[PDB]
Amino acid sequence: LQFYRNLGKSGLRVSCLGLGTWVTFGGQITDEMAEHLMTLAYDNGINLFDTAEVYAAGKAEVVLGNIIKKKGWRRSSLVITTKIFWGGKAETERGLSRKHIIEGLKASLERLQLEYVDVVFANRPDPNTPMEETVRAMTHVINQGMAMYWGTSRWSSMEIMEAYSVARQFNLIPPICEQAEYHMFQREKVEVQLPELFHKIGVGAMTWSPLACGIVSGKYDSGIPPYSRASLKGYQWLKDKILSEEGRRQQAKLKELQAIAERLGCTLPQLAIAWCLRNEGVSSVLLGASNAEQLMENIGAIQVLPKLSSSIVHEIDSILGNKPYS
Amino acid sequence: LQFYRNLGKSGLRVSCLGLGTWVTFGGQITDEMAEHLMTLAYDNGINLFDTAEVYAAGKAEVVLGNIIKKKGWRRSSLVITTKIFWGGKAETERGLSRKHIIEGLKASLERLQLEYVDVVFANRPDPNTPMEETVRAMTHVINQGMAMYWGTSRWSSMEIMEAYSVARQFNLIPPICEQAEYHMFQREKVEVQLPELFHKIGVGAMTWSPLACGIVSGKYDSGIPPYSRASLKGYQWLKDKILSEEGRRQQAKLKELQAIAERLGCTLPQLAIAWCLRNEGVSSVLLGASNAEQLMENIGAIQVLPKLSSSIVHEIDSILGNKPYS
Amino acid sequence: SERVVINISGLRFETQLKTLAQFPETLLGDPKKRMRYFDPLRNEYFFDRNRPSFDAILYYYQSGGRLRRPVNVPLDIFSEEIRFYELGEEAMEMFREDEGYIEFQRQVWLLF
Amino acid sequence: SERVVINISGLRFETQLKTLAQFPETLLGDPKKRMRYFDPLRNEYFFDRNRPSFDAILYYYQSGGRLRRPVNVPLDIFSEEIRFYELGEEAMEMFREDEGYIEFQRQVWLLF
Ligand SMILES: NC(=O)c1ccc[n+]([C@@H]2O[C@H](COP(=O)([O-])OP(=O)(O)OC[C@H]3O[C@@H](n4cnc5c(N)ncnc54)[C@H](OP(=O)(O)O)[C@@H]3O)[C@@H](O)[C@H]2O)c1
Ligand SMILES: NC(=O)c1ccc[n+]([C@@H]2O[C@H](COP(=O)([O-])OP(=O)(O)OC[C@H]3O[C@@H](n4cnc5c(N)ncnc54)[C@H](OP(=O)(O)O)[C@@H]3O)[C@@H](O)[C@H]2O)c1
Repeated sequence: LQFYRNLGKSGLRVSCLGLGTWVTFGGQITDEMAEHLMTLAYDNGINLFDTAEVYAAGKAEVVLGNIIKKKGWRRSSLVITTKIFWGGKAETERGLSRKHIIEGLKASLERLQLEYVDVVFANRPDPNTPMEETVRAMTHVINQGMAMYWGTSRWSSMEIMEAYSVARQFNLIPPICEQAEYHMFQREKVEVQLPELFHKIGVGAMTWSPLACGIVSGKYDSGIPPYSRASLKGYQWLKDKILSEEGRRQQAKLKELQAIAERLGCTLPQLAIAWCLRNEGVSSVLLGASNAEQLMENIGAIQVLPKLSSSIVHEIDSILGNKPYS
Repeated sequence: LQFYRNLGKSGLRVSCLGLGTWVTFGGQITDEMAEHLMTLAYDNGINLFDTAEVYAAGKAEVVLGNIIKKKGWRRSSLVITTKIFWGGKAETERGLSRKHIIEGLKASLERLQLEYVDVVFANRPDPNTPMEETVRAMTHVINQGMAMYWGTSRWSSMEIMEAYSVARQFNLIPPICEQAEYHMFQREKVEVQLPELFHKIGVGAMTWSPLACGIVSGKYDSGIPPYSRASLKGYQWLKDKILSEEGRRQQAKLKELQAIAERLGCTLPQLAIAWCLRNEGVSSVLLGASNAEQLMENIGAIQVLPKLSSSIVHEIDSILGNKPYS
Repeated sequence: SERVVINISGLRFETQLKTLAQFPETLLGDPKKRMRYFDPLRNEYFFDRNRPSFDAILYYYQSGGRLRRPVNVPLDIFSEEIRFYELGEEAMEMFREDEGYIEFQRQVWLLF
Repeated sequence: SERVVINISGLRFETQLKTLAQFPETLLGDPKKRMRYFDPLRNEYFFDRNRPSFDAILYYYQSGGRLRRPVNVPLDIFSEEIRFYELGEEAMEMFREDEGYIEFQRQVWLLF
């Protein structure tokens, strides 16, 4: 129903949808296309735009950083987020140590040509760095004016809760959000473990890959289309899981879900995106797009969210047959 | 086995070996040689490079600061450490007071031409400054962006533990590491007192002088070679202990250890350096070198570390006859 | 091993989550039950209740069954706290046993 | 003189290290024994155990021998805590003494 919603308990207002810069920005699509996608997303009300220091070895933030500066948008109107972990080939340039968190975020801000990101993320848990060191560094870069908030990604509920209990121990800033994969074929984490944290400590969820990198869109039911996400260099891993025997049963269930999409007067991508927003813990969904048609189609999932009734939801949970045991 | 290892519990990844700038940089050897040694050490994977504000009255950091800027190495790839204490001939320019810790580190960063060192050290315990004042200052220079971490040197376990218990008292940053002398003739501290701290509070050990300033190398078995560390000006104290009666029994035990070095297919310096790395508390060993041959030989101690079995270790502990009573 | 802080009217109690999860039926053993008492600013569960009684309640989790009323806590007050923490009907009747507590003919059987 | 903080299920106990080192045989007197219970984030030793019993245990170090069961702690519970803290067989038998506790012919000697 409501478009903008608070990222977790915090007062940061983000749109229910957002534009990611993975694979596309500075890599798959041209920079001229990346400007067109942000301009469309920004003119459609989306303010949350996500990136990371690993995408295109920083060329994603350079692109994202140029679009923001070229368009001259008010910095107070944008919610820019970056993820810190894989900041170089050296030993001291990966992880969540006090050194790389500061160096990596300072480098990301340099590429983004921004004084601060709105949220800085830990791209994945780093078992080689103590939790106290990571929380103190994340609290440090917030007080220095490099970030308004900080959150986690790919962390377990036990690791998220520890960062909270350590922050309360040393009077530091707890994490406000968690990025977790969530589509119609990956739903165990965002529907079981995370909802307990959204009520206990109020950690929101910023889900990613609502279409499983395009698999849920249904374009791979015949083969690997050219200029797709599976045909690109370095994504043979995706082409393997798509053409695998397990990946073919996923496409088979899409035909049954395709009937629900046409029944509700929408497309299959719009159904799966709106299907992700049906939870209270999901504070936003990060959309991917390689052209203006895909992005403008994905934004249409806001209209499908009201059509999702318990009848339609239970019908989808029966077609998928992967509802996690609570 | 593993090359890079965490400095103590912290997430700072340092190489098991490192290059020091004592006596040599800006003093014994030329600056052209110092560049050649760092380039060799850096191209061999070593990222930990140690200095202090007292070495050559700051000319060591000037040299080290120029090599880093001349080579254009990524600051995120280097682990630069400096030690603060003897920062001048005045009364307020030595010790661990809030004044000199800040002034001394700010001066060291100026000579190093760096925004921050990775770890700032207390070169020795200062009984004229309260522990709370020293911990608050060390915590201060960390939050100001002048240092990522801070550690101690020549401190006793009781003094290290106090800095931890004071940091926990005032919600400050405890020390992460301790520099202590450790060679085949100095082993009481790193093998008895420090290991308890590495498990209790997780303070790592960055040992220094693995060859006792070259004594364990076995070059002083005949006399004082020219262009040696004992022949240099201001190091008559070393020539005294080498030519002393006690220092001659040390050279006598080296002949028995020389047999083990040739038996294991290595040199005597490589044995003693690898012998230092055989502990879990030893997070890194700071190597000295006055030429490219010595440095490239010392790096070969990584291969001797697997050859060090309990048979070889107990054989060395029998030749030395100084295993500390636990 | 996750630590749990329980605030009883100002009296601080700490334990491991596995100790409370040992009895998943009670209040503090059920995460959904104790959710309504959590303080996200202090990371603790606050209860505005009797203080001397909770020594034996938290020990009922540590000992894993033993429920001994404290010598200074009244019998009625301690017994009403067991109902709130929901230790179970089995442990409640064991507490009483440990304390010392064991038509045509229906109307004629009343006046006799 | 080094201070030692002992956390007993939320109850805070502080003492000097020399007081616990007075008895190097017990748990808290042996640094290697108490190592497994240290909390490097709070600088304290945490124990998820009974709370009213530890008043007398820590006083056994301060008094240097006296081991008097508290009047509100049961006899079995306090005695099982002495085993955990490992106060020693000499102090254990003194506690019982203070509380009040002192073939051809082998088969024929059984039925008689
Ligand atoms: N936590 C993390 O580390 C993490 C991990 C992954 C993603 N993320 C975030 O999630 C964002 C995007 O994730 P995602 O790429 O997985 O999104 P997705 O929705 O799962 O997949 C997007 C892909 O689907 C295809 N597609 C795009 N628009 C379409 C449309 N309208 N119809 C049909 N197909 C369409 C595109 O591939 P083609 O090029 O084949 O058209 C696009 O790359 C990233 O920018 C990143 O911010 C975060
Ligand atoms: N905590 C502290 O305050 C403290 C104290 C001392 C040292 N340190 C650290 O330790 C580092 C070095 O200590 P150190 O000089 O005592 O190291 P060391 O290994 O004990 O002695 C190094 C000396 O041995 C000789 N040598 C070097 N390479 C050799 C080789 N391959 N074969 C034979 N001999 C060789 C050189 O002297 P010649 O010039 O005679 O060749 C060199 O100066 C310093 O840079 C400093 O960072 C710290």
